[PDB]
Amino acid sequence: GLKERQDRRLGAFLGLAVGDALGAQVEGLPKGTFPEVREMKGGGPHRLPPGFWTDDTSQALCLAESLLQRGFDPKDQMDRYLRWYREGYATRRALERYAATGDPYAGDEAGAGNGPLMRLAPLVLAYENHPDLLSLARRAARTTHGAREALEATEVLAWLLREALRGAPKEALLALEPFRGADLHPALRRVVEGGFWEAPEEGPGYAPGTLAAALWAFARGRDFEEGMRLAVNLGGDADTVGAVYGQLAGAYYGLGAIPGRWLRALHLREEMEALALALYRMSMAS
Ligand SMILES: [Mg+2]
Ligand SMILES: [Mg+2]
Repeated sequence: GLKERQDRRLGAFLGLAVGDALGAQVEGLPKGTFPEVREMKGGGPHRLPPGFWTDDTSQALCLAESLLQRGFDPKDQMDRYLRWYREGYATRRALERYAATGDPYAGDEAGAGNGPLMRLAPLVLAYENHPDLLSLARRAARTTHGAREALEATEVLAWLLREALRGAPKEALLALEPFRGADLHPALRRVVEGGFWEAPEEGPGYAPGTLAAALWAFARGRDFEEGMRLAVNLGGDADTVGAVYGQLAGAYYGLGAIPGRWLRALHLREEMEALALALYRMSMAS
């Protein structure tokens, strides 16, 4: 029913933040050099309070607000990212490029990072049914990243989230059928063809690698919690691997499957729930 369906959208959005917050605790740490992370303790290189997240969730929130206030508007997305960037003390370059030229698609070919993946969920929640969803995802990535593999990885995640929200089984999600044999960057091609079945040696910042790490954690985890712990304990760019895993696993398992203690400790939990529901209602209208 309605509740079950809403649960998936709320799960994907909140899961993103939960993963960001948990992973942030061990960001930059080499795999296997620290005790297993299992709870929201805060910490990390930014000495975050428990349940607090990073730029991953910040951008996701900005994108969410942009979509709700004016549909798909990359210019407005960048106005918001820039406004958040300046109030704070590859992406910074994209923002300054936009500030100087007015070009909203300020990503360059050097941007192959995972930034476009960490903030994706909001777009799929609101434009789930749009026939050009994958194209909108590419445009959303292009605002800050322009490398072929980053754009394609974003399209793959957009597909994954849409299918997961629609109830597709784990086996179908991991099979990535529409991408099999597709003309993709070699690195991403290796991921789609099964590269993710092997455990990563660390949490990668490279888009294809981040996607592969999230897919691995999703494949091996039997529930949201188990998969999330697998993802963040890879260390490295754990906040982002955690955020990507969170989006996919959140849409798949639903909000009700995410540990209550993680959600209760999450900063701006209620504001995100409101945004997720607003975005979902938006996908059912116009
Ligand atoms: Mg981050
Ligand atoms: Mg990160």
